[PDB]
Amino acid sequence: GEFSVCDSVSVWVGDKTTATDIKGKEVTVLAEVNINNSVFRQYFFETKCRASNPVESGCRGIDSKHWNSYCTTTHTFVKALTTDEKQAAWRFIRIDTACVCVLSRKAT
Amino acid sequence: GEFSVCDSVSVWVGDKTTATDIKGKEVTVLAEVNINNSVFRQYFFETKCRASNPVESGCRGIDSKHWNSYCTTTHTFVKALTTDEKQAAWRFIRIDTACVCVLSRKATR
Amino acid sequence: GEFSVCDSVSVWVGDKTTATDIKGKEVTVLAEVNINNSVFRQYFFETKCRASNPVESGCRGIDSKHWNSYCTTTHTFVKALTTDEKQAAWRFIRIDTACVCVLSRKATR
Ligand SMILES: [Zn+2]
Ligand SMILES: [Zn+2]
Ligand SMILES: [Zn+2]
Repeated sequence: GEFSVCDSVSVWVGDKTTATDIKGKEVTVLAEVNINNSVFRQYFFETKCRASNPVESGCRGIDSKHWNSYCTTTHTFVKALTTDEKQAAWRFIRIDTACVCVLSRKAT
Repeated sequence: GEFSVCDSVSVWVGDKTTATDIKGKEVTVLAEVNINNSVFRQYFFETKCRASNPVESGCRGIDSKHWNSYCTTTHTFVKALTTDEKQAAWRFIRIDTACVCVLSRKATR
Repeated sequence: GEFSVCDSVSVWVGDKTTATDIKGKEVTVLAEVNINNSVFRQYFFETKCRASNPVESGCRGIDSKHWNSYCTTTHTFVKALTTDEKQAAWRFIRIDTACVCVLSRKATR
């Protein structure tokens, strides 16, 4: 929980129902997964940005004489039991994992 | 079927009188060009945005949830016979060259 | 704070030897130039796309969920001293002047 150029929020979500697979196709996330005749909930640990601009100028801490910046969220891939309505399988879906600052050089 | 994100208008300009050079000074563009014992008339081909908001939200196709946008004219430098009050002199001057889309991030997510 | 839809790169070219003119014909650009007892080299300020797909999706900021897009270079015309093998004449040649984002619709869901 270190002071950063971008403010984030993390939480455990055990009810995700909708998602984007690795191929970028939307899919539905099965609520109960059954392993070896044992059924479990699918959990994800997600981290979102609090705002795209923690501060007026963009990300906090930036040398704003020379850059433009903003906070955005990034992804990791986790296997999940999903369905796209055609075939039910395990796919890798995106899960937001961080809020990083992207930069752009100020145009002079 | 391909749209452009911004719209522009081209135009052959023979009636320019004033300009901003490369150093950033206001300068006047002379009308005819004399040099090597001959007289021409200065023409510049220019292109610029028809409008700033082709669509309501700004540029076309933009993801409006995340972005704010609008069209703007971009410059190129061109050589031209000019005079600051002082003396005639070729200078590179700045002219409208294109119309492009420019993003601005909406403050939240 | 402004971000751009397409990334361009600008430079100065001092060794152009050939180009396509306003009529679309392949011509020769004179390297040097003597006008009113002086000698100079022809310089042209050019702008191009750093890339066609700045971002994965194509242009930056687009709504790829519904659109296809890419970056592309557009041209201008500029007066230059040239030669069509025989004739030494000023002519407007074609130059890269910018990087714009082009659109294509997509039949979605
Ligand atoms: Zn203008
Ligand atoms: Zn202008
Ligand atoms: Zn080109």
